[PDB]
Amino acid sequence: MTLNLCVLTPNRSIWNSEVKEIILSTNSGQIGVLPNHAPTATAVDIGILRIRLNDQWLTLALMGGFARIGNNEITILVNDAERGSDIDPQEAQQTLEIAEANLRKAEGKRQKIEANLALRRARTRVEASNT
Amino acid sequence: IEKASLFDFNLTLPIIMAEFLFLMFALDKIYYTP
Amino acid sequence: NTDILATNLINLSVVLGVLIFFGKGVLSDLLDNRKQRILN
Amino acid sequence: VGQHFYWQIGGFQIHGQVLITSWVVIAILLGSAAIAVRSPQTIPTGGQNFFEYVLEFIRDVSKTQIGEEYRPWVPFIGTMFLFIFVSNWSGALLPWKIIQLPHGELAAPTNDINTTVALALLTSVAYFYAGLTKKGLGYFGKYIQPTPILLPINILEDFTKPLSLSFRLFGNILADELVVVVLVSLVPLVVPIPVMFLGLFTSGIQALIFATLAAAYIGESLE
Amino acid sequence: PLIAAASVIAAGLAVGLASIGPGVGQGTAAGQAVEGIARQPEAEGKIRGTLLLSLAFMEALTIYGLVVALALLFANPFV
Amino acid sequence: PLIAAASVIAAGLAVGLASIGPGVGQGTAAGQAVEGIARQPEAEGKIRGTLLLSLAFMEALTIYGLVVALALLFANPFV
Amino acid sequence: PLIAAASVIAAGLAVGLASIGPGVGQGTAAGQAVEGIARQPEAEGKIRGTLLLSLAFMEALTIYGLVVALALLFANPFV
Amino acid sequence: PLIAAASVIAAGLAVGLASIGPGVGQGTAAGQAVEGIARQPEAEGKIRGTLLLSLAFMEALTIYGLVVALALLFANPFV
Amino acid sequence: PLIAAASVIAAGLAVGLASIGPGVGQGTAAGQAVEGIARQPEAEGKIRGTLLLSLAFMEALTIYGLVVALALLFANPFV
Amino acid sequence: PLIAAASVIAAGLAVGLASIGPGVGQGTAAGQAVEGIARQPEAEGKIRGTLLLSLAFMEALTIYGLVVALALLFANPFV
Amino acid sequence: PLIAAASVIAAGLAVGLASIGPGVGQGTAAGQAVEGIARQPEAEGKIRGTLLLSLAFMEALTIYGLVVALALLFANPFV
Amino acid sequence: PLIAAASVIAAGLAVGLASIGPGVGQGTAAGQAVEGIARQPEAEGKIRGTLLLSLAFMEALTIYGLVVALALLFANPFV
Amino acid sequence: PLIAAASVIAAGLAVGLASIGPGVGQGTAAGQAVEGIARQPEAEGKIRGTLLLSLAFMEALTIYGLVVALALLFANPFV
Amino acid sequence: PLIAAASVIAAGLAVGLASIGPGVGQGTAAGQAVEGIARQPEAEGKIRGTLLLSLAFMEALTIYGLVVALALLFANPFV
Amino acid sequence: PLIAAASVIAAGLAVGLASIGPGVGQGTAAGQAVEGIARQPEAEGKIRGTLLLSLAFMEALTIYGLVVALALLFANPFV
Amino acid sequence: PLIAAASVIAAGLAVGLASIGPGVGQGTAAGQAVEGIARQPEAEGKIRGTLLLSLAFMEALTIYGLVVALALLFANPFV
Amino acid sequence: PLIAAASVIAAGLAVGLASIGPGVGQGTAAGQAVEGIARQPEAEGKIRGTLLLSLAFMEALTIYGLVVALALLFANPFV
Amino acid sequence: PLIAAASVIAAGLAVGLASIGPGVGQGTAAGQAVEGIARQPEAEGKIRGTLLLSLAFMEALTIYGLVVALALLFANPFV
Repeated sequence: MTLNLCVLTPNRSIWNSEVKEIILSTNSGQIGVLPNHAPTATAVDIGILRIRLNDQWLTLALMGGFARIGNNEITILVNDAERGSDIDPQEAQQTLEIAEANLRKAEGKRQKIEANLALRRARTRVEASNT
Repeated sequence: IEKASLFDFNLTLPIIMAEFLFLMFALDKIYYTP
Repeated sequence: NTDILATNLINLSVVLGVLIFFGKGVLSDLLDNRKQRILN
Repeated sequence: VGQHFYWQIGGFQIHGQVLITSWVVIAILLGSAAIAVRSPQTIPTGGQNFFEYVLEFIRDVSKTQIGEEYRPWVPFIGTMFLFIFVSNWSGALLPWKIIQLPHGELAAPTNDINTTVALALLTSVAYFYAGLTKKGLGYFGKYIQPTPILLPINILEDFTKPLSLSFRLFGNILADELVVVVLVSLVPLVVPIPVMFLGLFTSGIQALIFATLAAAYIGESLE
Repeated sequence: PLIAAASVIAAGLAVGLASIGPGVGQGTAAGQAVEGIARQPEAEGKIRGTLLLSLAFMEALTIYGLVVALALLFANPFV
Repeated sequence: PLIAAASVIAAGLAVGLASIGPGVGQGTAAGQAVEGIARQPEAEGKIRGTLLLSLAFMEALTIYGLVVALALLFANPFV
Repeated sequence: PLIAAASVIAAGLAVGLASIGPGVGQGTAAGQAVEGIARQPEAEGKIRGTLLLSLAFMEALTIYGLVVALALLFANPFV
Repeated sequence: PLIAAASVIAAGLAVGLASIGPGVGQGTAAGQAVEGIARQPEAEGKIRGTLLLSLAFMEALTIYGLVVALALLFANPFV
Repeated sequence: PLIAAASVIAAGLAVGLASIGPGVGQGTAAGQAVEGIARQPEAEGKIRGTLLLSLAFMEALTIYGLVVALALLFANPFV
Repeated sequence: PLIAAASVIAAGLAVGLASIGPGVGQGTAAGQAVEGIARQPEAEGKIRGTLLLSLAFMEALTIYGLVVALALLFANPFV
Repeated sequence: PLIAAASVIAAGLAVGLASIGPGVGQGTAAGQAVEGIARQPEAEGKIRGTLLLSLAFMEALTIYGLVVALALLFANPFV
Repeated sequence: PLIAAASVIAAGLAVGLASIGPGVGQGTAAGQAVEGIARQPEAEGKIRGTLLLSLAFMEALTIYGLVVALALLFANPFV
Repeated sequence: PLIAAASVIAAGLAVGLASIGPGVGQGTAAGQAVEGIARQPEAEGKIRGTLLLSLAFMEALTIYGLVVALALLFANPFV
Repeated sequence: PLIAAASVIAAGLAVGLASIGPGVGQGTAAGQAVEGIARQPEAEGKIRGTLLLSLAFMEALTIYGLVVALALLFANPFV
Repeated sequence: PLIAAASVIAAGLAVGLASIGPGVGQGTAAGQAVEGIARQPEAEGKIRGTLLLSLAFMEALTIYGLVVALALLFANPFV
Repeated sequence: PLIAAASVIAAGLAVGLASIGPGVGQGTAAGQAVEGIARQPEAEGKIRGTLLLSLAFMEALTIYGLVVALALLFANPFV
Repeated sequence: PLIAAASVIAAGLAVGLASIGPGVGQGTAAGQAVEGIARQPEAEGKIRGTLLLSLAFMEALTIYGLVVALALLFANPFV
Repeated sequence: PLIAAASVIAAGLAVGLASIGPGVGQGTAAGQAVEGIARQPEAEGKIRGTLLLSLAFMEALTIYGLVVALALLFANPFV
């Protein structure tokens, strides 16, 4: 009746229920999907995944990876992913503040690699707590 | 009778500015505020 | 004075008709959907 | 065929056709809108849905282009849409080649420059009114902020914003009516009606692109 | 004389030149509209309502060149 | 005289250049259309309803050039 | 004479020459508008709200050549 | 005289120019048709049924340049 | 005499030439502006505020040709 | 006189101009027709049946310039 | 005479020629500027500060053509 | 006289112009024929059979222009 | 006379032509500069210091043509 | 007289024009022949057999324009 | 006389033409330089040492057309 | 007389035009031959064997234009 | 007389025309040379040693046009 | 007379035209030759050996245009 979608982390598969509308961020920036979408292999950004099924629509933050799509099937391989409701809302924004100071104290390449990668992991974690 | 001679800046610019501002105030009182 | 001739208004006819009918269609589709939304 | 006019004398010469054509638009705007505001209802009845969906559309192109303070400028942009939307739809749909004035045609109020450069000045005052009310009277958006040597670029941008917005609206309505004028001389009306439907399509859009861009200069002046 | 010979050449330049912009335009627009249908068929009606939306604008560019070419031949004020 | 010689040169340029814009245009619009059928062949009828409808707009750009070029020869008001 | 013969040629070029930019532009702007609807079909009203606003700026470029081309034929100050 | 001399030049420009748009147009339509058969050979009849119709529209753009170029020489009304 | 004939040709050139650069530009500038909307629809108003501000510069390039083409006709100091 | 000299120059342009549209078209169509065989050598007989017909439509565009230019020389009704 | 007739054609060319350069340039520059917003809207204040400054360099190219073009009509030292 | 001088310029144009369309066509046809061999060298005989057949069509486009160009010099019915 | 007529047409080509080359160039330079800010906004002052210096070289190419066009009019040694 | 002067101009146009297509064509055929060798150097004997056999066709397109260019000078039947 | 009228046109064609090659050339050089800085910003002293040196060479191509164009006017040996 | 002046112009067009096709061809072949060296430096002896052989074919397209252009000057049969 | 008038025009075409090929050339040469530095900055002396030797060749193309254009002005043997 | 005035224009057309083909050629050769050093600097002598040899083939195209252009001026057999 539609496309089915699976979002699978390196130990746990999160989604396996049929939905009609997703809109994934990517390294380009934004891609909308409806069924009968031509098979395409993209890379996915460390950001939110807004999903619209029948009545209610919700966002599951994912921490970047690979999204290929086929004959009405979207497998998304992402190295960490959390649902946007199952993150508690303010508590991510405390952890965002733990990252925002940690880039101010970032020095050298490896602390500017690690903070800025984890900041964007954390800054796109709070944006699911509000969405 | 005469030829075309458009690009006329006659007094129809103040006439149509007047009739447009009349339309904006009357249409305000009937449609927008109500 | 009125200038009666069947080389202008006839065409206006067809397209006005078409326009009117389909406008009716779409307005029913888009005004009744807004009415059901406000009633919802 | 005919691009001329007859003038009416009140000490100066003014176009007879423009005033007359415009009046019908004024009577069809106030005459049809004020028949639905006589007895409103909580749940909108038949006929009030269309005038509400227009008003909810004007709030869209005001709020997106201006911002949080769209709500004073709604009756201005609501006029600059509807006075230009109905003026173009009167030209294609109202049969006015049956009526014969002894000197000129009657198609649209916007066929002369006198309407279109007036509407380009009524929207030019509006972003100088919004530009001099909210910001300071001393210095406003023409002040040379990024670089001091951008002065002749920004002085000339003052002239091009009413002028390009006028000849856009002036030309495409004068073009659309002339295609109706020319093709009738060649063939009866059964052939030019797809071309008129291509024209009536862009006749309402150039009104929409007016009021969208007219609000877009308001939000630039408020910044 | 010279006027009817000059008006008739610009009737061919008005129409011929006008057609050139649209052919290139309605190739890239209608080409990436059918490729878009293949990628997402479910969105056929969202594409046809945006294609014939925009093919009507590029058909309107050539129809300016047609009617001016008809104004030089038929509704010609000069001859 | 010179009118019949200038009306017949522009009859070539009317359709001489009419073909140029659309031909290039009907190539890339039909080119990505057949790539579209070869990608997802279940969406063929969603493509031929869009391809044949969009090749009709570009055929109309050239039939405008043919109407003028046949107007200069047959229904010529100057000769 | 020569004035009406020169005014009637440039009215064919102003219209024809001006139309080339819009035809070429209104296809690339309409090409990547339908290609964007194929990606995320939810954003169609977000795209048609910009596409009609984009194609009318390019409808304004052709029409400036047609404001001139009707001023050369009909509101001609020289003949 | 001049009338047959100006007619015969534009019988060469009408036909010659007409070939240019389609010659390039029928290439990129056939090019991404045969490339598409390499990707999905099982969808050939959907491709030939589309290409033989797509090449038929672009054949029509140049045959308009022959209808004039036969009319300038053989059914020439001016001579 | 010749000056009215020379000025009326250049008004077809000033507008015609000017229309070409922008038509090509406003298609590529707005075409990638609509593609940017379909990538990130949450930034539509961020795009339109940059697009319509930058389309006003390309519209200013064409309108400088309309300033000249009307100054060659109406405010002409030479005839 | 002038009739033969104008008929013999247009026999050059018609044959000469015609080669350009097809020359580029029969290249990019047949160029991907060979690359398509290297991708799927099992589908050669599907490709040559599609290529040789599509080249024949592009061979027919040049043959129209030949039939005209041979009619300008041999079966010339003007001289 | 011929002095004012040559100066009135050249004014047309200068404004006309200038637009083609910056017209294509301000479409590629503003085109990738808005596509750059969709990658990262956080630097929109960094994009618009560089875009509006760089368009003023391309706007200065055409306005150099207009300082000459107004000096052929208005401040013309040869007439 | 003038007829032999007009025939002898057109001989040059027919051959000169004819070389241009195919030259670029046989480049892309042979260019992707050799790149196809590097992709899968065991498909050589399918490639050389498809290259040399399709190059025979593009060699026919120039030899049509040469048959006309030799007929202007040698088998000229007008001199 | 002829000297004043030729010195004024070349003033239209000196700057009309000069605007064409730089304008295209400053679009590719600014277009990938503002895309570069989107790629890494942390080097905006590194981008703007290179862009505004490199746009100054392309602006100096048109200012060379503006020197000549303002040499043919005002400080003309031939009149 | 005139015939020897018109024949000697077209010998520079027959050859000059003819060489343009092949020079462009033999570049892209050879460039993707050497890009193919770097992809798989074991197939040089399949590439040099395919390149030189297909460069011989594009060599023949200029030698056709040289046959005419030598026929106008040396074996000229008109003088 | 005729010498100074012909010299002054080439003074506009020299720098008018000279501006076109370098401006386009300079733009790409600075275009991939600044996008190169956005890839690796610590290489800016290496990039600006290569850009500002190579921009002097494309500047030197234009100053060759400017030294000639000033020599046609000021240090002109023929007048 | 005129024959010496007509032969000497075609000596420049024959050589000038001939250089253009090859330059664009000897650049795309050489650039992808040196890029092929950087991909796999072991096959320089196979790349230089294919490049210098194919640069000799594109050199042969220009030396055809130098045979004719010197034959118009040195072994000119008409003067 | 006519000789010094025709010599002084071609010095504008020589130097002016000559600059166009190299300007585009040095831009795409130094364009990828700087992007080469942005990938591997340790090879700057290998890149600057290769670029500046190859920019001297494209300097040598344009300096050939200057040598002829100075030979038409200064070492002009015909006057 | 006419001979020395027509020889001197072709001395500017020979060099102007000749420079253009190679300029794009030596740019795309040196463009990808320095991209090639960035991928593998250990093949610098393999790249600079092939580049400086292949840039000498493109030096030979425009030096043939200067062999003719100096022969028209200095060793001119016609005056």
